[PDB]
Amino acid sequence: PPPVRLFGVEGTYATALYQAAAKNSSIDAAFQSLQKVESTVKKNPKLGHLLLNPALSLKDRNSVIDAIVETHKNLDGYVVNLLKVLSENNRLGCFEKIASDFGVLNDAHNGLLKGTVTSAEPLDPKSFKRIEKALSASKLVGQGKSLKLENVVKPEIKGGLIVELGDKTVDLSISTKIQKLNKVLED
Amino acid sequence: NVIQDLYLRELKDTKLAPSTLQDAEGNVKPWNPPQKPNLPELELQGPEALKAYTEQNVETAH
Repeated sequence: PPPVRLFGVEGTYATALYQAAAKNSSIDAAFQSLQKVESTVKKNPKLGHLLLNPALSLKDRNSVIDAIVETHKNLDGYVVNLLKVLSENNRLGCFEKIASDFGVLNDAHNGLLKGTVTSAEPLDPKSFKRIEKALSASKLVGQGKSLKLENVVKPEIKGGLIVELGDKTVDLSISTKIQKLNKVLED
Repeated sequence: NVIQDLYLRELKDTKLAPSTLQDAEGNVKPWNPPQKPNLPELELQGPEALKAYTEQNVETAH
């Protein structure tokens, strides 16, 4: 079965969509349409995102689907079969969730990886580049896979860095070292 | 790094916290000496007792 299996419902949907469109080898098309519909949900911010709430019927839901393919009939069609399915299963609150999840699967198929450099403050671009280079250089990025290394600001972590990718982290941060230090002086 | 910073800061800026031997004395039991060497009293000193005893118990052994 296609690489990367995202456990959990709604990602059971994503997995299905992913695997189905991988076997139809039209993942770029799917992804593109998913971005577009995700965008048109976001760009229908009231009265089409604020009515993803359940309350509507099956029959009222069907007319929501019709409105969705009315906004742009540039949809892939496998994702239109998915839209019907989501209507029938009467969930669409986790629609963009499924889209995001498909995105993870898709960009895994592309090979793209995401990382993180949580810090208390946004670091040098030099630091960003050096780490991206380093990670690509290191076996940590296997290559044939890319790194969107994202520094995030988490003031809660005081100074430091934590490099993250592939569920493998190196955490050289001041807070954590301080924790161990405080503890060693409680002895 | 941070280890060095802490090590330096900690050691340098106060090594020991204040302490006073005099204050300690109040909180501990002080040595105090035993009272009296004592001498045992002369038990049944002299024949005052004996003369008394011979008379007192002239009791025979049957």
